Amino acid sequence: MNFGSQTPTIVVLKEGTDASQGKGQIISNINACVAVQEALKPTLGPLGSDILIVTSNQKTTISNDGATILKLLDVVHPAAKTLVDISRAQDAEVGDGTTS
Amino acid sequence: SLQLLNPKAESLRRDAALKVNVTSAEGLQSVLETNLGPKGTLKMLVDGAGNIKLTKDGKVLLTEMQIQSPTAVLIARAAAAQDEITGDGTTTVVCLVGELLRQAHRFIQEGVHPRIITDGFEIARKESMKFLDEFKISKTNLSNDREFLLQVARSSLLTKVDADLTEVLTPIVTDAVLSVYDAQADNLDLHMVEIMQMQHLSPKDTTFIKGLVLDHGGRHPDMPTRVKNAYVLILNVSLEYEKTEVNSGFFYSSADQRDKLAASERKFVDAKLKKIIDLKNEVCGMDPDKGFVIINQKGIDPMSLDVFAKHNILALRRAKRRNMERLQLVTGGEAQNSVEDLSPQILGFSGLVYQETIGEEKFTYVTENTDPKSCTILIKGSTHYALAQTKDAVRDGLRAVANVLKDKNIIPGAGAFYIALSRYLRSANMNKLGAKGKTKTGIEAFAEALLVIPKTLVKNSGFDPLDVLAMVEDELDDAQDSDETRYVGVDLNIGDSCDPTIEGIWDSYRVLRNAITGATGIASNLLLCDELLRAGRS
Amino acid sequence: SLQLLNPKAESLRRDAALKVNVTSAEGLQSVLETNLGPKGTLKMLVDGAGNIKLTKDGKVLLTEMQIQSPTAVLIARAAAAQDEITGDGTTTVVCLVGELLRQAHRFIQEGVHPRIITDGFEIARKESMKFLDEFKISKTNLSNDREFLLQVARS
Amino acid sequence: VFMNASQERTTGRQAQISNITAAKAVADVIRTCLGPKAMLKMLLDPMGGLVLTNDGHAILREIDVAHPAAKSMLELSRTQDEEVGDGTTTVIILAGEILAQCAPYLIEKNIHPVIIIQALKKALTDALEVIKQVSKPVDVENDAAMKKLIQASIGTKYVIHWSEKMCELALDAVKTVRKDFEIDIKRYVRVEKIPGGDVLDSRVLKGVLLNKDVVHPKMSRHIENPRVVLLDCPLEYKKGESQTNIEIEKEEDWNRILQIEEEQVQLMCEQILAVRPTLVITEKGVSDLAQHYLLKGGCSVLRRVKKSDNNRIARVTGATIVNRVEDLKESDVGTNCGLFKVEMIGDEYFSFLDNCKESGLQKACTIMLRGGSKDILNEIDRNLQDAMAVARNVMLSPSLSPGGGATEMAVSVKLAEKAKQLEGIQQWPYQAVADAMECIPRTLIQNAGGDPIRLLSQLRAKHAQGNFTTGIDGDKGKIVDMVSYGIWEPEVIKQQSVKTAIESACLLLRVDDIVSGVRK
Amino acid sequence: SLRLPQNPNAGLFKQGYNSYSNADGQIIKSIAAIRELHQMCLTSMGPCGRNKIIVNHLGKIIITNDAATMLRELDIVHPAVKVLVMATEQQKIDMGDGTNLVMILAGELLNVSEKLISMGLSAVEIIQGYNMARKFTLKELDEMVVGEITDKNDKNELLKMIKPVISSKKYGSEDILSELVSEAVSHVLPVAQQAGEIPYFNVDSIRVVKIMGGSLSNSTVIKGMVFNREPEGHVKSLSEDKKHKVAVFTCPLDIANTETKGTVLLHNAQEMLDFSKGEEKQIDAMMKEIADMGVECIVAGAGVGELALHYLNRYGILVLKVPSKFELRRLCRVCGATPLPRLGAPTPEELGLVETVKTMEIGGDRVTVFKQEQGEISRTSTIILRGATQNNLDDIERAIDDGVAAVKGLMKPSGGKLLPGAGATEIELISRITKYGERTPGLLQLAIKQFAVAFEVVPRTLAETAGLDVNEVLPNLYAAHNVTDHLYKGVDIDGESDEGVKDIREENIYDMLATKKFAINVATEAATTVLSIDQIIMAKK
Amino acid sequence: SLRLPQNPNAGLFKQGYNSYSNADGQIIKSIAAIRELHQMCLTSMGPCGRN
Ligand SMILES: Nc1ncnc2c1ncn2[C@@H]1O[C@H](COP(=O)(O)OP(=O)(O)O)[C@@H](O)[C@H]1O
Ligand SMILES: Nc1ncnc2c1ncn2[C@@H]1O[C@H](COP(=O)(O)OP(=O)(O)O)[C@@H](O)[C@H]1O
Ligand SMILES: Nc1ncnc2c1ncn2[C@@H]1O[C@H](COP(=O)(O)OP(=O)(O)O)[C@@H](O)[C@H]1O
Ligand SMILES: Nc1ncnc2c1ncn2[C@@H]1O[C@H](COP(=O)(O)OP(=O)(O)O)[C@@H](O)[C@H]1O
Ligand SMILES: Nc1ncnc2c1ncn2[C@@H]1O[C@H](COP(=O)(O)OP(=O)(O)O)[C@@H](O)[C@H]1O
Ligand SMILES: [Mg+2]
Ligand SMILES: [Mg+2]
Ligand SMILES: [Mg+2]
Ligand SMILES: [Mg+2]
Ligand SMILES: [Mg+2]
Repeated sequence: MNFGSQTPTIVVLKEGTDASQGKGQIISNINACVAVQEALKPTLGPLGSDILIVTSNQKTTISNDGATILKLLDVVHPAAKTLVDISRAQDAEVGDGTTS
Repeated sequence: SLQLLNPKAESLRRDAALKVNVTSAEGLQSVLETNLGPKGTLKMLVDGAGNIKLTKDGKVLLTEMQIQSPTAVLIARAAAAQDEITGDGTTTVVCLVGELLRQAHRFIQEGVHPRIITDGFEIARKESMKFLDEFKISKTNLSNDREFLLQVARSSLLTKVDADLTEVLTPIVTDAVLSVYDAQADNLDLHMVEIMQMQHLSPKDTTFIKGLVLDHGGRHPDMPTRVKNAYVLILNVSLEYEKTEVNSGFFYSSADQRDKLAASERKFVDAKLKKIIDLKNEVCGMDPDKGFVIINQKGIDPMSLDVFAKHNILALRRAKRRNMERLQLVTGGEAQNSVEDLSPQILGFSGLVYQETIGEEKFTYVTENTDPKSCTILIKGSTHYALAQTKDAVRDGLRAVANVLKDKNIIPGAGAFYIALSRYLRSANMNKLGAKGKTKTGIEAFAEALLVIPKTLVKNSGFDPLDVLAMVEDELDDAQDSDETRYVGVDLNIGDSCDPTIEGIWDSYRVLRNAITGATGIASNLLLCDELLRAGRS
Repeated sequence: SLQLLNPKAESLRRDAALKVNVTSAEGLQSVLETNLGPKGTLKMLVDGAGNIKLTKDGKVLLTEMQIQSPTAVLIARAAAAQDEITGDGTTTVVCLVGELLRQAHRFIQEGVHPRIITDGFEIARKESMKFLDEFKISKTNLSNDREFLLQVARS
Repeated sequence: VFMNASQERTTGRQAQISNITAAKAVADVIRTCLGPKAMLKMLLDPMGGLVLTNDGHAILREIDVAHPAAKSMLELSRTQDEEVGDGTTTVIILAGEILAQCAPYLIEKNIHPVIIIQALKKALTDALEVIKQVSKPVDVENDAAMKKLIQASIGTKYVIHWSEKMCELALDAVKTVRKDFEIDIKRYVRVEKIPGGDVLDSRVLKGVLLNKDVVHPKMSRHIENPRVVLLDCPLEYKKGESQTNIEIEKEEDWNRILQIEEEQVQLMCEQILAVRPTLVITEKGVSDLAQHYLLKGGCSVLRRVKKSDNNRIARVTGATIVNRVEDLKESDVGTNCGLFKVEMIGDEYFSFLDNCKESGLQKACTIMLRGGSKDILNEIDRNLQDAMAVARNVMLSPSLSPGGGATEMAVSVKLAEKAKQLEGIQQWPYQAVADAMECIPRTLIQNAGGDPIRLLSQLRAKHAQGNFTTGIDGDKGKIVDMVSYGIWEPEVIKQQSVKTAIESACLLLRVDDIVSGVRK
Repeated sequence: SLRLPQNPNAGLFKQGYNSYSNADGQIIKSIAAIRELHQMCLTSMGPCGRNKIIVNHLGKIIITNDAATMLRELDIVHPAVKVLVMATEQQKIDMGDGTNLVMILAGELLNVSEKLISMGLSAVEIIQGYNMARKFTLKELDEMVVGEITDKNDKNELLKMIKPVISSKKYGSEDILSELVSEAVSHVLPVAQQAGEIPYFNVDSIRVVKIMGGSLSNSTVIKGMVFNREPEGHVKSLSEDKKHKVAVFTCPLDIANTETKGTVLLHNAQEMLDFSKGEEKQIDAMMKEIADMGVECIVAGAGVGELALHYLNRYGILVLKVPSKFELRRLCRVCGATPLPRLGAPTPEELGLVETVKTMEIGGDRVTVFKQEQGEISRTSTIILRGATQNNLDDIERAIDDGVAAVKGLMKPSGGKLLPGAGATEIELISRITKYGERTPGLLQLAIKQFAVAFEVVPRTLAETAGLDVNEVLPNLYAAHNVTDHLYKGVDIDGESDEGVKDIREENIYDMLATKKFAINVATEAATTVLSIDQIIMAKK
Repeated sequence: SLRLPQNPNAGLFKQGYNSYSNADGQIIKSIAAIRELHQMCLTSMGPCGRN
């Protein structure tokens, strides 16, 4: 009746699709934003420090505001892209307070 | 259910497990189908080593070719276990389980349960056991009919070898079996009858020797070759050196004391040789006419062989365990181990002892006994496979004829047993039986499966198997009304029925009994199994 | 003998070719017979592209699923010619061929030649036509009644 | 990186979902291996053998699952086999259902895995009460009822056709091992096998059965009254615990050293002949020089016998384990031996020792099996362990519970009725215990081809009104009371099934996460 | 006893084909495997549901707590799941409402039917059971209606319609987004004393223009549309003309060239001198006629040449490309003009009216605003969304698409009557079906009871997302229905939800009749297919 | 059609084992196999035989 020797079970999601349940993922998403937050922590204020970024194409780009710093760093994580979207939205609407 | 548990596994269930047991059964049946019968085909088996061994026995085919299927290994143990104790009926077990599965599988496809089908085989098997009591015939052993034993010996030997080997090897078995029967009526096959290999002129020159033959002879030239009257002596004591449990150095001090202590090696050996000389002094009369021979189970030192050579005493060393258990039966003497207590009563008797050598090996022949209680069958052969073919033929022939003397009954063969059970199971009233429900086809399945064996004999001859049973069926229809009890047969020479009572075709009693019992158990267990799987740590 | 002509060739002759023809027919029968009747089961032809399709006709099941065995290709081609001219009864063709080879092979194992076996099928086939033309019944379709067409369509 | 973990942590609800699915998968393998119409199972081990059986324990021994939750379910069969010896498949099939029924709630109604445990102990406490009430006592000395009690388990096996012989075979064997409380043990039950022969002529014979023959040919093959004496040391010359290292100086020393080797074996043989035994069974090997002078007195010498068989010979013949030969007396010599005889079988020789049959030490015996092949012997041998296991429970406990699922169905009805009066938070897991207890009957019905729907509906309608002994006939598939059906099982197997199944669920339900690949 | 015989039907179908039939255990394998994705739609259900981030293979990230948008991007290998996938898509394209109910019910019917198959009830009888239970469910929902609406014009009446739909997706924003959608529908519908005979409505009427930046409260309604495009030529007057006639040309403003390719042929230099002025006078004859009637705005779909743009700059005519063809016709609906691929001349009947056009930046980018006051509009509106992230505005668009899709679901049929929501009518159906199962004796009664148990997930899923105990508020809610007042009992979601009773009319939570009927039918048909199949045949990759 | 079933029920024995029946002219091949080395013996019998 069967076509062959054995029949391996189907994975519901595609092979290699990452997924997780519980409170661990939302903590990882929050910790991902805090990891991006720590880069812009000492930049805030008049006595703050600039950030030097060098992308894969080897073009130097120094900046103080968080609008173009986040544009240079191509963000993979969706939760960390939330800070990048509001920074460009704040840069597009007002133009101040992108780090705060 | 098994794939999420085990990451790697194989599983067949509810249709493939049934097809596997039937397909593997039909596959293994086709291998041994052509070998069954007298006109069957031979089968050689050559491994990577290059040796050759030729025989028609299904056990040799199964226990030499490695097999991977899980069904056939149970048929291999079943065919082997039935033959290992009985010595006959190997392919018959494979054909029954090979045919009973396919004959029941057609009704499993119809939708009948396997449980009630196997219930029909068991209650049908009990009817065959009741039929064996009425079908067998009593035979009294007090008559000592040698012609009856000759016909039984030709039943198995004609199947394995041709008529040229059967006619010359048949009375070799009959003379060996004629001495088995005695007043005690205790059968003894392994100790009494033996087989020994010897590359010689041809297979046709096999002869019977009433005494025990040995595969060794006299080492020294001056020791006598032929002895007329040789009184044997059994001694299991080892007459070479012994290392002596931790005993160490013969600490010698001076040079003269060195060889003085080396001479003590002979004193332990000479202490035992003197007892043999004291025994020879009692039987010293007629020393040129008579003789003396010593047979040891362990090795003899070459220093002591010159002692026996001077007194013209024949020496034989390193005998088997079985030969020491046979010298008392042949020569009539008694066994001895220690050299302290000797007597002339334990010495045997022999009428002729001579040696013949070929190439490097040398054989010692003993025969012309007064009242030999045992004997041997020295088989001659050309090639190694010729000895292996004669090994299986003599091994299966002695066990088949020996079982006739165990009981007081014998079963005629040539399909008479299977054809008789066919009419019995198909004509018996079912109300007498306790089986009801869907046991209608189980009686017909097992009754019809027995018919395939006697036509497999016809399939090797090339005739039409269905047409040569027409007159067989017509004979039994008139035989019951004619008031004449006769048993038909299947003669493959002319393609017509025959009578095994006058032709001499016979079969043992426990072969067909154990065959159906072993086959019904294996075939029933394979039918009830509905799932196959492999799992374990490796 | 065939290896001397072409070493890369193979051949099964007179016992292995018969088991292949019968086992392939019984294997095709055991899979495809379940769709016969109203209580039959539904098959999901899921190809590599993810296309899902429900059906019970043996024509479209064998068309999408390529056949590896050489015997079942001949049976699938018979179902194609059946579905082409008629459009119904493909499951009866594979069951009849599977059962005819099963019932015939039961007698080939008993030592009967295949020639006279097939001769009996043709005489039995011609005998069925002489039974079929008497078994049929004639009706008048000029009335164009709706009740007969509904129950015939419902079947 | 961090420690050897965190590959893929299955946490939260999905971890328990895999365990219920994994625990259910173990029962699905042997779902058809229950009831009188149960199917067999051939498992392929990787070494090269084969195991043909339907017992759930023997099936789960050979299988190997790479999952930690399913392995705890695997060990429950060893709990049942090494406690009673019957109902191993009943243990595995019931637990699966208990874990499965409790699952709906765990997955959806969010009852925490501890509240289910508290609900099950009260169900366990009530299960023993109704199982105690539903069971009826039975007389232990009634051989007519004992044969029908022993063959209840044989009916679910291949040898139901030979049930008339197996009950007589098992009953005689159990009474032999039974000591006059009534403690018995299967270590002396010899499982020696003989390939081939018919089952009808197979019979139990009082005594032992060796695989070896006598050494010397002149030994008596037929003795009327054997007198067995067990020896532990070998008859060879003992080298000693320390090296001898004899410094030989004179020529008359080496022949003396080889002569005392002959006299020491004479001294130990001559003191054995003070009592004049007929059969001397040595544990270790024997020498060629010593056997002759034991034959001069009339003894019989054998090869090395493993002491597992000598301990059986000590209880059969009444002899004691003796190593020091100088302290050999007449009181410790075995006696009252029935008969000695050696049969010829092509496999190997076989020496028979029969007993005179006429408190003291418990007597041993050897059960002869004459099967069709090797697998038939191993199949029948496990049936005797399953059949003889039933005979122990009736002696240790005179209670007798009804079979055919009537006992477990009685648990289902009372737990279902009492669940309404148990109003609270424990009501939902307490009511789910009855849903699994009515499945054993369901499994039996499903293997008969019956329909579980109307039969179980007809069962519950007649169980409250008709009687407490109602059940399903596995062969016919109709409702037949166990009183007229005449098949009964012990109550001890029902206790271990309910206890082991519920106690297994309490362990596995507490599993939160699964982390694989830590260390060895 | 080492290697198996390898299933001698291996001469049949290739190794890539996998059979997973029944008896082997297909139903047990399937109903279970899909419990993982059943919890996905269950957790994303209700007003407190959790949105799920789905990153496709291209990298376009989306975050939507529905079911149709999620399962479209999920590449699912399991075939039995895919029956539920496109069955949910049918709800999206047809009604645009009820994706999640469909998933939590079609899957729950398979989950709750574990008891029927495990007990040993026939699969054919289960299909007949749910079909007859489906018919009783459709007939019974008509009697529990108390929201028979006949006006369906005013804005306050839509508060019982749009706000329950918007309250599900992002519950925090109710009054703001409902004002945008309700004000959009009022601009879409025409001003009339009695508009009947099934007036036409389509989902393409209300469009969504996403602008980056700005709080959600600062949004506003625009009667026209807003394009991210650069005007050319001049600045507008913005109050001087008071109204502007807008011509929309399909073909570009250039000299009429043929489809077949040609070139310039000049036999002498006299034509060379006049060719420079001939092209200028050719367009001037066609461009001067357009300016006579006062067409103050021209829209050409294809690329406009520089020669045509130069003549229009001096007269002060607005130009616009609008390359896409779908959005070109929506501008015609605003002004009320027809497309004209011919140049011809402007006629008064075919030319529309537009009040004003003004250009500014809303989120930093310059855009063109076609807002008009006191003008006549017909089936056109837009909602300018202001948000912090593009990922959040994508969910607001689909929430508005589901909101206006419900308006299509109301006005297209003769009646889109309301029902009690918030776990009110679902528990009522459990009581109706429980009483219906006892009326018909037979073996199918077990299927009727288990069909009612599948409706239990709707109340408790709101309680599970609310952080409440299911075993307290759910059985307490049954005591409230004992006995109008008993029909308006529902599930409360608040810190004071220990009582478990909240009146529906205080906040006016309601659901549609046609949405639940189509959801129950597609859910039953989805479960009918999964329970009817027995064999599933795969293939390689 | 692209590939045969390659002799089903061949797992009864090992892959290395092969059968050679009298049919298919194999007994003629065994006579031809004798004929290979038999012709070597033709040049080696007699007084004019070649080593
Ligand atoms: N002269 C000042 N005195 C006190 N605080 C200041 C002064 N100038 C800037 N700040 C503070 O520094 C913070 C960061 O400003 P800055 O980083 O320069 O702007 P942005 O973050 O927009 O780039 C602001 O929050 C502001 O309150
Ligand atoms: N010359 C013969 N004529 C008729 N029947 C024969 C002859 N030789 C053998 N048979 C039949 O062949 C069967 C098988 O014989 P045998 O080779 O001894 O057993 P197995 O084939 O099982 O090893 C027997 O039942 C016997 O009756
Ligand atoms: N309702 C029914 N009851 C009994 N037999 C039926 C019924 N419907 C069809 N059959 C039988 O099934 C056979 C095949 O019919 P059908 O399934 O329509 O064709 P196919 O098997 O090619 O799909 C017919 O010969 C008919 O006898
Ligand atoms: N003849 C029978 N009819 C109905 N049920 C039976 C019958 N025999 C055994 N059973 C049921 O099968 C269960 C297991 O019995 P058995 O097969 O002896 O043990 P095991 O499961 O260890 O093989 C018992 O609980 C009993 O209720
Ligand atoms: N404030 C509230 N109080 C009570 N119930 C609410 C509230 N807001 C939303 N709900 C309920 O949440 C449910 C969400 O349903 P939803 O899945 O969005 O509907 P659909 O499946 O038709 O899209 C609605 O049925 C509604 O009754
Ligand atoms: Mg700043
Ligand atoms: Mg034979
Ligand atoms: Mg049809
Ligand atoms: Mg049991
Ligand atoms: Mg909604």
